[PDB]
Parts: sequence; structure tokens; C-alpha cells
Amino acid sequence: MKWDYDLRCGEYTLNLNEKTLIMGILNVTPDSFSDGGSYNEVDAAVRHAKEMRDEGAHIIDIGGESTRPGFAKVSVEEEIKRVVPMIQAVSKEVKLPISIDTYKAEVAKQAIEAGAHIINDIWGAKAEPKIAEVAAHYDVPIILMHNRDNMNYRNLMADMIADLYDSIKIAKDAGVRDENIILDPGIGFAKTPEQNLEAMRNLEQLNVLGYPVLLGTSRKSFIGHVLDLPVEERLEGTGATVCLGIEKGCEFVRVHDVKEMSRMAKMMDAMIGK
Amino acid sequence: MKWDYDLRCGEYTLNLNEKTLIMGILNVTPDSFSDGGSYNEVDAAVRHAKEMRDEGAHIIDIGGESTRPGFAKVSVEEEIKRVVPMIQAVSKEVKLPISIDTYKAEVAKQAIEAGAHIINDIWGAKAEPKIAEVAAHYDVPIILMHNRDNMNYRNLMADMIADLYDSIKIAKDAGVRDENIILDPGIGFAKTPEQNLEAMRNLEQLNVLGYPVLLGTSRKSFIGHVLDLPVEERLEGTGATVCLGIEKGCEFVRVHDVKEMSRMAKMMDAMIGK
Ligand SMILES: NC(=O)c1ccc(SC(F)(F)F)cc1
Repeated sequence: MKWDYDLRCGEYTLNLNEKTLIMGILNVTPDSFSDGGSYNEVDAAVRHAKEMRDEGAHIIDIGGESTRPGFAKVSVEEEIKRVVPMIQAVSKEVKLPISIDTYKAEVAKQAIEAGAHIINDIWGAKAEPKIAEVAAHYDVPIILMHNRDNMNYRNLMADMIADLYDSIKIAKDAGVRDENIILDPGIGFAKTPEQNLEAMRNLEQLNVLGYPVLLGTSRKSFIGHVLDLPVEERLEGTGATVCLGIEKGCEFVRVHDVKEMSRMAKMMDAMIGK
Repeated sequence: MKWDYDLRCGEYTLNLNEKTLIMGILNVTPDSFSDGGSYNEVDAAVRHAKEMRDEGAHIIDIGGESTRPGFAKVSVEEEIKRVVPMIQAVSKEVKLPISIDTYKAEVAKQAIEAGAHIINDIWGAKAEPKIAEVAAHYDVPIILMHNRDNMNYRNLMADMIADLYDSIKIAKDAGVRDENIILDPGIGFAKTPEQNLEAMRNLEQLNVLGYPVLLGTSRKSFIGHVLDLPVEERLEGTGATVCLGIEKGCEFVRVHDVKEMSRMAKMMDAMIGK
């Protein structure tokens, strides 16, 4: 009942009421010597995508080098060379909606022509506002993530909701329809460990804006800060964050460990009555 | 702030505010040919206890054959022969509070003399009311679990709270102090799969009775019913139930997989601000 529309992802449709949707994380393994497109690079990407599809992923999230976790300085002409061949191949042989992980307008634009269905922006359309227009033009869902270039909060949650609505304004002024807007609390970004725990504890507040919320906490540093555990041993901590996130009404979770998280989400959904 | 007393377990003290307490499950591996006490049986019990202590367990729960999951018909004279040597050895070389898993008064009584600190009753003092007196006499914490011999609920939750308070009455009429009372929703017992999901979803209601709540969902059938997964693949489902349980204010979780659940509980505590 909570949502009265389905997420329209070109040729795939995502119901927001039946279950928590699992977005699986695919990071490029760049080939040295080449700028992209090579067989090993692309085929490792496809095999990874297929594994995630089998493990219960509903969306595949595809990131280049300029995005997380790398954040390397690459121009858009090269990032296209790399990210486009992956999107052409994955979209061809894995029938799932694909989101492009970029804050760059031209990269988002190429990705969608290559065959991406959703835009996923870590800067909430603030780094390159034209990205909002790209989304409006192609009529695709855009994920707006909370992020700032500083740590200076008067009031964390109120500041987050304010910051986010600034993103919504930019998106809607560009012509993006409400149904194509998704929000993300930006856990792990521009927050102290203490502020990350705080945002998690108060996540249900994001619900007042009236948009589906995607949660992305997978293997993040704050989990390590709490448990005192390296990145490879953060499965149980990520699981907690996913369970809490779902209890507090999130519609997507973005995770590396698709099998495990998928199982937890399904148990949560059964319990909270999704 | 929520609790203004500590759980007094003889020589160990359990703070109910700092963190979710993990009770690790130890089931006897009975030796054929002997009635109990043999070296392999007892030493496997000790090694298991030590493993759980290292994995982060705060309490060791020790069950004989007449209790779960076996429920075999054994007299109390034999159950004592088996459960007492385990309790003497574990209490000797694992410095943790030990709970005896029994609904039988004489068994509880022997267990405590042998060195058990807490009584854990799956029948909520209704099967053998004298167990309440045993607890009152020795001044030990008693866990009262919801259980009935039928499935006939007018209103699940109201019926559960009613049933439980009937247990509290029997306990207090025997002389058990409020601080020595703990409650358990009896998930997996006398409930359909649908009713188990319901009790989980409405667990916070148990809080109104004003007693610490222990949650025990580890590897239970309903998790299997939801995920469609055999008992060995229920880690992720148990994890969900533990996370939800903690969100809804439970003070203990009783689990087989101490390492994993301990990590999840610790992440939950950090998030909900315990
Ligand atoms: N490979 C495993 O047995 C394993 C270990 C830990 C986890 S984390 C959990 F259970 F989801 F919370 C999952 C699977």
C-alpha cells in the first residue's frame, strides 16, 4: 500500500512493495595497457554480474575509476572508453536493470545510450547539475545521495534532510518526475563514525520527504570502527545495518555480498510484513 | 538508564544496559553405553563451552536429553547422572554464568548445587510449579518462557502476555524477586509459522511487563519456512531475527552461532545506542 507506483526502468519494472530490492555492486577491474573494452576486463565484469544475478540481485550497479572507492582523476573521455563496453556487455547477457555509478553528466548520458537504466549519483546532482537534465531527457530513475564537502553540521539529521531537498529541487527544476527520484543517506560520506551511527539510528526520518530510500552501508569504514574488523570481515556488521535499514523503511540496499544480504532482506521482509 | 539493577548470578554480575548479552547453546552429546560422566561426553561439552566463551558468549546454556531439541522420555534420576557432571566441569574451567535448560524442579535443583547459576524453563514454571520454589530458595534468576499445549489463540499477543503473566504469578507466589525474573516469547513453540512472524513483528509489547526479555530464535523452523533452507543454512535468517529482536528492546539472545551473532549484536548496540 505504501507506494502507488512502480519504478519504471525502461524495460524492467520494480515493485517497491513486495520486497526489499537488492542492488549488487560491480566495480571495474581495470586492465593496465588498455583504456577499456579488452576481453578479460569486460568478461570478469560479466561473470561477476551473472554471479550476482544468481545470488539474488535485482539491480547491477556499475562503477568506473573516478567513482568510489577509487576516486582516481580520470577525464570523461577515458571513463567512457572503460565504462561503456562493460554496460554494453552486461546489459546484453544479464537481464536486470543496470545503474551507472557516476556524478558526471556526459558519463551518465553515454552509459544510458550504452544501455544503463538508472543513474546513481554520489553528489546528488550538485557536482554536475546537468546530470539532472540527462535524467530528465532520458526519463530514467535518478538516485540522489547525501554528500557535502565538509563535516560541519548544526543538526545532522535536519542538515541531511535540508541538503537532500536541495538535491530534489535541482532534479525537479530540470524536469525529473517525482516517480524517478530516489534518495540515499550517504552513510560513510562526509560523516564521522559517530554521525554514521546517528544517521542509521534516525534513518526513518528520511521517509517524510516521500521518496523511496536506498541504503548503502556495505563494508563501510564505520562498521570497521565499531567492530574493530578489517574490510574482509564486515559481513555481520553490514548485515546489521541492512536489517536496521529495512526496519526503518528503506526500499533498496546496495551491497557487495549479494547472497547473504539477499537472505537477510528476505527474512526481514517476512517479519515486518512487507 | 532503562534498567536500575544488575542481574545477580551468584558470583557473576550481568549489566543489562551496556550491551546485548549472548547466551550460547550447549547440547549434550550423549555417550551410548554410559548414563553420563564419561570423559568424551564431558570433555566435548567443555571444549564446546570454551569455544563459545572465546567467540563472545556471556552465558552458557546447558541442556540434557529431556529438553529441546531432543524431548526424549528420561526420568530425573538419569537426567541428573548426565547433566550434573557437565555442569561440574564447565563451571570449573569456564568462568561464565551457566544456565540449566530444564522444566523439572529436581533437575534444576541438582544443577544449581552442581554449580549452575540461572534456571531456564521452557514451560514457564507451569509444568512443575515447584521449580519456582527451587529458584526462590537458591535466589537465582529464572527465565520464564511462553509455551502452551495448544495453538488456540483468540489474540496472539494478548494471549502471550496473559500466558506469561500467569507464569510471573506462579514465580512471585513462590517468593521469586522481580529482579530474578526474565521472560522469553517462546518463538518456535506452540505457534504456526505465521504466528512466529507475528510475535517477532510485535515483540516490543513484551516490554510493558517490565522484565528483561530473552529472545531464542536460533535455526528455528520458521526461518526455514520463510527462506526455504535446511537447518544448516539458517545463519542469515537467525541474524535477521536477532537484529529485529534487539531493535525491539530484548536484553538476551540465545543462539548456536556465537561468533556471528555476537558481531551482529555488537553492531546493533552501537546503532540503537545501547
Ligand atoms: N560463509 C559463512 O558461513 C558465513 C559467515 C558469516 C555470515 S554473516 C551473516 F550470517 F549473514 F550475518 C554469512 C555466512
